[PDB]
Amino acid sequence: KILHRLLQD
Amino acid sequence: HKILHRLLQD
Amino acid sequence: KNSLALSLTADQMVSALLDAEPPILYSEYDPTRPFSEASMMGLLTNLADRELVHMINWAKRVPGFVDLTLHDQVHLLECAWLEILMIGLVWRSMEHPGKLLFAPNLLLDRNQGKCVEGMVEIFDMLLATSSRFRMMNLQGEEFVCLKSIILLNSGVYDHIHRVLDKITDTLIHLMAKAGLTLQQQHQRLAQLLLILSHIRHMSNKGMEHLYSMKCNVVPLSDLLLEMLDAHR
Amino acid sequence: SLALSLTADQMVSALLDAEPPILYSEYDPTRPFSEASMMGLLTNLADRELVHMINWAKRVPGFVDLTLHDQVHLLECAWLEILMIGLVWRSMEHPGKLLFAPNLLLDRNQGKCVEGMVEIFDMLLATSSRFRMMNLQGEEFVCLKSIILLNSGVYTFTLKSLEEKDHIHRVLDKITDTLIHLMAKAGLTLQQQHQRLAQLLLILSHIRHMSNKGMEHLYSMKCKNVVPLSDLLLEMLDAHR
Ligand SMILES: CCC1CCC(=C(c2ccc(O)cc2)c2ccc(O)cc2)CC1
Ligand SMILES: CCC1CCC(=C(c2ccc(O)cc2)c2ccc(O)cc2)CC1
Repeated sequence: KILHRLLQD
Repeated sequence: HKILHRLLQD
Repeated sequence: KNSLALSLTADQMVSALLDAEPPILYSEYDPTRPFSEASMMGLLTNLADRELVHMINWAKRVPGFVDLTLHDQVHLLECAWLEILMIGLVWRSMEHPGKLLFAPNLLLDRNQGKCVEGMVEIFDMLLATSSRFRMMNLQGEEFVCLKSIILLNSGVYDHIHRVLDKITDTLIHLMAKAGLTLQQQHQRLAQLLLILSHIRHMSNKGMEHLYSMKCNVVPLSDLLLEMLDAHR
Repeated sequence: SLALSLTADQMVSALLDAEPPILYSEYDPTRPFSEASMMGLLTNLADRELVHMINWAKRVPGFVDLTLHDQVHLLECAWLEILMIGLVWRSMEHPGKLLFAPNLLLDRNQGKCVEGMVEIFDMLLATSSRFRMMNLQGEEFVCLKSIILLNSGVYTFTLKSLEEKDHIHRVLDKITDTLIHLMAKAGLTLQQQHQRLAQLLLILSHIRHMSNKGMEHLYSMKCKNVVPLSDLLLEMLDAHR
């Protein structure tokens, strides 16, 4: 997911 | 005319 | 012009609400465990329909409610009816973890909550809310306050606002009577009220579900259809 | 946790400095008024706001103590609620108006799309009217927005790992304390503190309702291929089925 990716940054 | 109107009266 | 509700004491407000309480109704005495979409929703529709008649007469006994115009009463009931049904369901399901006591002769679990696309999500939410109320040791006096708040708040968008404040006072009064510290009072108050947001969510999702059942599973009553159509 | 260590004043300071900026839209008065292009502006605006919201959430005390899956869930659940309370907050000083952006002031007449959309619009207006009459403070608003993030999906969630839900409850209790602290500092009596606290939290029920009705329209929108929904917005929307 995009949301999961942005939360990892 | 809703049933709710009638029921709220009596 | 002035409402009797505001002139009531806290104990008077509690007694008025306790006395206004609708009865716990029974479902059909057909022994069958409902698994079919038609059978289960058939039982729930019939139950909710009879509960609604009691709810309407309950609402008129909620202090401040009859002081509103008939059209405002109609509006608040159309807005909150499923919320009110659900918190009642959640309340009487407290002492039955993992189950929903729709009626004393109708306890459903998650397994029956399957079988139909769109239930088990809402079913799980109802269970979590029930479990939450149980862990907080929600009292009957608190429950009737919350249910009344839902009736008056959900479709509120000066009189209602002051009545809502009055019920808030009543909740605090109950917690203080229960021997809670001031810190525990405002914390518990906050916890209770935040659950109302979940109840709102469950109602909205449930309402969507009902429109889907409406567009031809089980025949709805004219009353249910009008309460349903009120949510567009 | 660091959140359970913060004082009420430190909690407020933390939230205040984690505040996202107010973004502009691409609104142009010299452009025609396609209420599908209004939704164009709002979609584009919401999408850019989401990026700031995500980085804002990671600076909400206690949020990053949770697993990535739980962080995702809470944001998926609350994103529109959080956008809407932000919208309502910045629209306070504008009676009858919604301030979507500093360059985008819409009332219910420059309108719309209607029956249903005008309803959501009216509800937002009413909520804003409520914040204004309550004289909602900035410190109270950042508490409320943080409560929504943590509360809106605290249920609706494997096994064993359930003390994380306990941790969320602990942080929520702290924010409750912070709210009361703010009201006490404001000189409100005990009765006035409890009443205002209740009034604030009952508003979250309205914000939840507006989000669900708004989500319905966005799903109704999507399937009609109106606005081109962004990739992130599509994923956030699919979370609500
Ligand atoms: C997960 C399924 C969910 C559907 C909605 C619920 C209903 C419900 C809620 C509380 C009750 O005491 C009685 C009935 C319901 C069902 C059918 C109907 O025509 C009206 C209300 C609660 C359960
Ligand atoms: C009455 C219209 C209503 C529609 C939903 C709202 C939106 C909204 C809310 C808050 C904002 O800061 C920015 C945008 C919105 C619009 C489109 C979209 O793809 C996502 C969110 C609020 C207004």
